[PDB]
Amino acid sequence: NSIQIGGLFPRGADQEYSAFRVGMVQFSTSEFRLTPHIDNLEVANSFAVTNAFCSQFSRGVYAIFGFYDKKSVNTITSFCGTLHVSFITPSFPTDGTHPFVIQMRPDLKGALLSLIEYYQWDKFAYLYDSDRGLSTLQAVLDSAAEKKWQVTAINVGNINNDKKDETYRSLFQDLELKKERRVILDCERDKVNDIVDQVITIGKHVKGYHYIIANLGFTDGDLLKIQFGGANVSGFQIVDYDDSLVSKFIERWSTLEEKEYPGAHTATIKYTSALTYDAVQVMTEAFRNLRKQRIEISRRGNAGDCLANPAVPWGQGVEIERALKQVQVEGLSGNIKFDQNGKRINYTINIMELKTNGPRKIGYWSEVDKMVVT
Amino acid sequence: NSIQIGGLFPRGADQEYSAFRVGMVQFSTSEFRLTPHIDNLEVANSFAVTNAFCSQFSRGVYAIFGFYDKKSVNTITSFCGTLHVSFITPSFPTDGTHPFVIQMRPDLKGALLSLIEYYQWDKFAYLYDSDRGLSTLQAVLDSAAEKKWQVTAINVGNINNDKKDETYRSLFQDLELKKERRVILDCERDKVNDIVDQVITIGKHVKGYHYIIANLGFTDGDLLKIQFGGANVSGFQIVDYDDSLVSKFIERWSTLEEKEYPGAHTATIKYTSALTYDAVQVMTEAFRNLRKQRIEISRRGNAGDCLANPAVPWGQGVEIERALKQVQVEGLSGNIKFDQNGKRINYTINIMELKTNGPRKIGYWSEVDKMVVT
Amino acid sequence: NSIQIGGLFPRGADQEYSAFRVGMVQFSTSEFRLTPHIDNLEVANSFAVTNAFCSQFSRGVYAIFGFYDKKSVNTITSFCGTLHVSFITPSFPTDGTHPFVIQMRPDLKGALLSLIEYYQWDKFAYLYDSDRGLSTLQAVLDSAAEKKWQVTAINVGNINNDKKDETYRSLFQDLELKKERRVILDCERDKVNDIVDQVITIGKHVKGYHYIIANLGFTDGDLLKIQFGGANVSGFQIVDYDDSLVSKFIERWSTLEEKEYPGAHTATIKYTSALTYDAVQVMTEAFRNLRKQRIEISRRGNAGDCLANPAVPWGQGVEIERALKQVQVEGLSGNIKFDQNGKRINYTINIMELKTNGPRKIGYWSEVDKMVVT
Amino acid sequence: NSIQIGGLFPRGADQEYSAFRVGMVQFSTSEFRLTPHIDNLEVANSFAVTNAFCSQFSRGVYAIFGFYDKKSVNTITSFCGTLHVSFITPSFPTDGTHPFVIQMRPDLKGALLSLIEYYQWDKFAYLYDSDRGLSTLQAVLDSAAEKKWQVTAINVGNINNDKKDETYRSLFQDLELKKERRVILDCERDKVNDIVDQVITIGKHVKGYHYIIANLGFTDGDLLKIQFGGANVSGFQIVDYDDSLVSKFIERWSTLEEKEYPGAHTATIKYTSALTYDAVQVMTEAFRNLRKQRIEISRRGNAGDCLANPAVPWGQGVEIERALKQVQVEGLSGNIKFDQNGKRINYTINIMELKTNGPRKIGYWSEVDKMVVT
Ligand SMILES: *[C@@H]1O[C@H](CO)[C@@H](O[C@@H]2O[C@H](CO)[C@@H](O[C@@H]3O[C@H](CO)[C@@H](O)[C@H](O)[C@@H]3O)[C@H](O)[C@H]2NC(C)=O)[C@H](O)[C@H]1NC(C)=O
Ligand SMILES: *[C@@H]1O[C@H](CO)[C@@H](O[C@@H]2O[C@H](CO)[C@@H](O[C@@H]3O[C@H](CO)[C@@H](O)[C@H](O)[C@@H]3O)[C@H](O)[C@H]2NC(C)=O)[C@H](O)[C@H]1NC(C)=O
Ligand SMILES: *[C@@H]1O[C@H](CO)[C@@H](O[C@@H]2O[C@H](CO)[C@@H](O)[C@H](O)[C@H]2NC(C)=O)[C@H](O)[C@H]1NC(C)=O
Ligand SMILES: *[C@@H]1O[C@H](CO)[C@@H](O[C@@H]2O[C@H](CO)[C@@H](O)[C@H](O)[C@H]2NC(C)=O)[C@H](O)[C@H]1NC(C)=O
Ligand SMILES: *[C@@H]1O[C@H](CO)[C@@H](O)[C@H](O)[C@H]1NC(C)=O
Repeated sequence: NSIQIGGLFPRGADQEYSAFRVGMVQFSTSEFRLTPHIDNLEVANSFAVTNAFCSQFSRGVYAIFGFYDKKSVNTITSFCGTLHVSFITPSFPTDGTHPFVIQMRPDLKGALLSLIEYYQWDKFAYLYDSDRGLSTLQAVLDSAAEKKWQVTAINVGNINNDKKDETYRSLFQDLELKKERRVILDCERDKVNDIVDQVITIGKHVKGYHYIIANLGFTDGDLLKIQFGGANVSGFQIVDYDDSLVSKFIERWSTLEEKEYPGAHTATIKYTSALTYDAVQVMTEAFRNLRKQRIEISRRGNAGDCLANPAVPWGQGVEIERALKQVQVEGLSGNIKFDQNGKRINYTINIMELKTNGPRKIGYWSEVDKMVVT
Repeated sequence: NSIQIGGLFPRGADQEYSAFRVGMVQFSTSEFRLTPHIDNLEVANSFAVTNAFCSQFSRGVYAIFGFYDKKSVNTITSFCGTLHVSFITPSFPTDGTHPFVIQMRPDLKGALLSLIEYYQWDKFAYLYDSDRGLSTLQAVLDSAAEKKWQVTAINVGNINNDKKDETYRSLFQDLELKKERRVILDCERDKVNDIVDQVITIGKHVKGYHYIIANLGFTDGDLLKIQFGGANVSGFQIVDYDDSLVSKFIERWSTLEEKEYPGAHTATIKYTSALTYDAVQVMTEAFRNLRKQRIEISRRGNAGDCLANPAVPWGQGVEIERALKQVQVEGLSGNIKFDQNGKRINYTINIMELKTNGPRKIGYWSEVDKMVVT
Repeated sequence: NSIQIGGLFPRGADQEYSAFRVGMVQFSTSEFRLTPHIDNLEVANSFAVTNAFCSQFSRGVYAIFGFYDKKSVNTITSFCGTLHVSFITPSFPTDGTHPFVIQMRPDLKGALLSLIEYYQWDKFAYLYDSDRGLSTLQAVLDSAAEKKWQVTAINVGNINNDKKDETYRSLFQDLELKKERRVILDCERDKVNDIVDQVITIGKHVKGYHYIIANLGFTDGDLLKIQFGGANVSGFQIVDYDDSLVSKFIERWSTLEEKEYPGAHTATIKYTSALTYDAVQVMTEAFRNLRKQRIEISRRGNAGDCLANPAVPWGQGVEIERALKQVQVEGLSGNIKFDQNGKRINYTINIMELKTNGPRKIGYWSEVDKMVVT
Repeated sequence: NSIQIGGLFPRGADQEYSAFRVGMVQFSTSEFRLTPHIDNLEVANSFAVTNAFCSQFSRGVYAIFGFYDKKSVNTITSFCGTLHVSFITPSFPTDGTHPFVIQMRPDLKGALLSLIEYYQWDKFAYLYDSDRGLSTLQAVLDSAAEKKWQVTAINVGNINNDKKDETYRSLFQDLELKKERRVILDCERDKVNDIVDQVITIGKHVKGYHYIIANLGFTDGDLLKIQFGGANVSGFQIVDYDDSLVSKFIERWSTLEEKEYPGAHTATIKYTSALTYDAVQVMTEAFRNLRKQRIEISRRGNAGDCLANPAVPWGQGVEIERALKQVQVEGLSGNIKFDQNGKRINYTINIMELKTNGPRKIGYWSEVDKMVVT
């Protein structure tokens, strides 16, 4: 027995594929082993995304895995919902409910707002980038209207990095003269590293400057540059480096080689790779459950073409989606459990603030409870 | 000759299709004829959009006309950029550069910011609809950050129609608590009509209030019910009914036997339908120029399917794009001129206010010259 | 044992006929039956009213039910008082005393004056209509003369359906010039609805104003429009919807169909039709009382001619009149009891105010007690 | 050359009948005679009015002359407008356009308001009655609202004569409490006589108190009872006794005995009787016009009854109306010219003021020209 699955990875995602492969070899069951097809492409390109999706659908896959960007989330969700093909992804949650999509990255708007309230902020600057959607920006603006916050939102995606050296100085001087020492960096890791590099270059990390990084990879990026800068630096993390599961996984990970497993000869892993490991775990758990329920979702023939009119759905896909959204498993990113929509629930987000000795967990955040200080 | 094009009209777009037929029957001549294949679909469904798009592509069409939405713009842009097939649309301009896309709606961020500066505002509210995009919201937020404004951004897109009566009342009660006198409505015609109805019901159209309708169709709405309220109302208009071309078009549009041409037997025309008429005009002009240039654009049924692997485009696409972007003609929207990215330049937006004797054009806005008061 | 009665209804008053039939079937048979002749006409045309009255009298009817207007009240009064034929009517009470006429509508002049005194008005406006007489206008003027008020009486009746908007806008502009915020509407349902639409259009339903609907049909109008404006809206109501009889009737009435009972599928009921129902009850009770007294009212022969000279009145008409004015029952309007002149006594008018949550009763008015607050 | 006309007169009208007979003998042309039938009846009884009208129509009359009051005007107007029978009346004009009715009494609201403005009045009192229509009161109130007047309107037509002492004493005490030295008496002859008697009794007829008699007959009342005292007393006059025609008529009028011509041997004639004489003149000359036009209008006892179903008119009656309403003559009232409605157009109202010596003309009022001074 073997279930065919599809894999989508961007051009430059080596650690994610390495983590997927280690997860496959780890939770591979002798009763049934997944046969994954891996397609490398430009995740921003919707044409390439739909090409790969239709190729996988023609191959007759039961659960598609892969990433999506701001420019392909719509087509991915639309094709999955119309064709009843389950999609598992560690990318940003969709801006609203979307069937047949398994969002494994927990929402961070709640944790970010709780951290702002805990720090008791009234006015700050929101440095955002349109790469993970503007849902966090909308949530911040709505909460600012509710709580009477003086938030100044500045976009950094549109400015070309060539000419974006004087505008950084201008807006930083504006913040300094307005005493806007509180900033939030809602950007991808590369953009966050670029922004903090410019911050150190311009010397805008003096005492009083409280930086908040709105991503789950706080330690995954570079923090040794502002370790002793005397600036309040905070962030969030979904993977805990203390529990036994992640400890043993990291041992088995750093004991690997960087030749056949790129991006695996270190101790610090990315939350995307950890969530891909967790996705392998949830996939094998749900397929095992479906097999144990005496349901053979195996399609007799090929699924056909995606474009073929009228749409060609299949109830085995709905069954696979139902099995996917009914799994409760412990993993690297914490407790894994989903709603009927596909979003992730029952999760804990560890909050840490950078100090001179290093980042240290100042507490944890969940959904059933507000921010907790540890 | 006979050149075949495509159509992606939405399901519920009748006036735009009527304007399309009117433009076809007017600009049609003995030189050549335009044979379109019109598909009525859900512009929000990317799967349906893809089906229609490469259905027309397999039909071997030369250019495509239609609409899109924030949930399907990326699919259209990627498909056109990859298959080199042009796409003329009256929908919102794409947030950035996209080749083989001709956008007929002029940008409104610059005109709106100029109008706000002319009115000398410092604390106002911005009611935006997430179902259409947030480019204008991003622009106004950046300007406020660079000009020290107090913008209260409130989303009115998630408001369902089952209880969209108390929601607006509570929203405006909160605005009154915040002492908000000036409001900017960045919504479509139906949404702004609902907001105006709620404003009138809760009696918030009295003297001392200001409203700015952030859309090109100022006179498209039922603006008569708020005309006698006594509150400042400002907006933008793209079609000048006092122009000879617009008057001559209306002279035939008002007597079009509405049963045959839906939404025609009236003196007002929505800016989307006006841009559809202008799109027919510009397509005819571009094809006439291309043929009169001694260029062979013969194409047979060799297009294949949109998901061909590898996807080889046709060489006539770039020449059609160049011919389409080199058109300088006059229409209902005014002067029509495109840049190297497909966006419109050398255009004029008429800023209007609402008075007790009807709307009046106080001035005009341009991209080379800022707001001008007459 | 069939008792012959008559019926006059206007061309457009169908809910009143529906309520008449509902009462006719509610008290169908106790010890006899009632046989009505229904005649529809223009109630404001005295010739048609006389023709119908003469035809019904020639048909040998015992009592007559029907409406009248300011230009047809005198004819009905004179014919009834000379031919000794009773006339039960829900129309406006006659400006004086008149025999053989039963006026079901309670007087509103006392309640209106008491409400004005309770609100402590000194300067206000009085929008009257030349539709139901100017008796209330004369009473208000006399009271103002005796209490040192400043009444601005304006007629809103002599306007056509071609410049109503302009006329009302000019009237309220003059009202603003005089700085009058307190307004009284002596109009009926349609006229007050038009005035409400116009005042909403000009934006004068906001806080700082006060309107009194001087008619018993407070909730019968469309008060949903001004319920959220923030201005006081008072009124009067004769049917008490949270009663026992009223609730039972509304349950039995909202279940009917508009196909067979026009205007009889709603949770509300106009006071005219309610008084029609109570008139049916009153006539049935009066004839049951006459049967209990064992008096033969059967005519010796044909009634004769309506315009007979000399006019000889049948003596049994006086007994019919006494039975009509002697009955005392409880219905929708409340305690129904008449005096020697046919007017209503021992009645109660429920004063209502239009709050945001809805029209809430604030007290009741009687003839032996002044306005009582609860 | 033999025409039947109908006559309606109140039970107690003598001078009007005498003037009717005077006009009949004075215009008894040898070409044709107008044989009248006189019906004496209580004009305030709509049934009696209808009976007489139906009898006259049944015998086939061509025109009807008579009077009415506020309780019998609608019956006459409706019956005339339905059966197409002309009706000449010196009574008060109807408050609108009523066909087939000739109103020889000129309106007085315009002259009254012109006199008020010429006397420079801002606050005064207006004592009226409900026995001659409320059109003058409505006009006074509308003009007061337009010109910022303070008018005290008090109705004195609802009181009896035994309680008149106390009622009028309280009324004049209230007038003194407002210091009302300027009053307008829009009442009938008996009412104004009682008013002036009570004024003399209280002693308020001293200089300073200004009285205006709002009727055309300022010689019929006790013009000498209140003449002494120096009090301003004004009034109107439609008859001019200095005119040659009026003097020649009254020269015979005085010589006529009282036996067969009641109320004739006097130097003063009521304006109602003057309008009766003018009515005889106008019907006679209109029938001369009809006879000279070569038109046969022969009617006899064949018109049937008034209550015929369906009520069919008789055609040449509209020709009677056209002859009546499209003519101009000279009479006691002056120039007699009617419009398409039936009201006078080119009347000249004279204005009289009272001193201790007696009445004296002040000026004249016309429809095209305002108050005139001499
Ligand atoms: C950077 O991190 C340090 C870590 O201690 C922060 O120090 C303390 O931060 C808290 C809250 O962030 C401050 O409490 C505040 O006190 C003021 C009264 O001065 C009160 O009005 C506020 O509502 C809030 O409770 C606390 O004062 C501050 N200092 C100490 C010694 O505890 C610091 O605030 C962080 N930010 C910056 C810009 O330094
Ligand atoms: C609705 O539109 C009217 C247009 O008349 C607005 O009136 C504006 O009121 C402001 C008051 O702040 C005026 O500004 C003043 O300008 C003078 C001269 O520069 C300056 O000395 C004052 O200190 C003040 O700044 C403004 O001139 C005036 N508009 C015009 C055209 O004169 C009204 O405010 C608008 N309503 C709302 C709610 O925005
Ligand atoms: C509308 O209603 C309010 C509240 O009842 C009125 O305000 C009151 O006015 C009276 C004078 O008549 C004062 O004595 C009270 O103090 C006021 N407040 C309250 C809470 O009663 C108001 O006058 C009414 N009319 C208008 C035009 O606003
Ligand atoms: C009554 O008549 C007298 C004289 O005809 C009026 O007396 C003067 O009228 C003028 C008119 O504008 C006033 O300016 C004077 O002040 C009046 N003088 C006096 C002593 O009264 C008088 O106004 C008329 N009306 C009344 C009510 O007396
Ligand atoms: C803009 O359009 C107008 C009208 O066609 C034209 O006269 C003008 O030259 C254009 N401007 C430029 C810069 O081409």
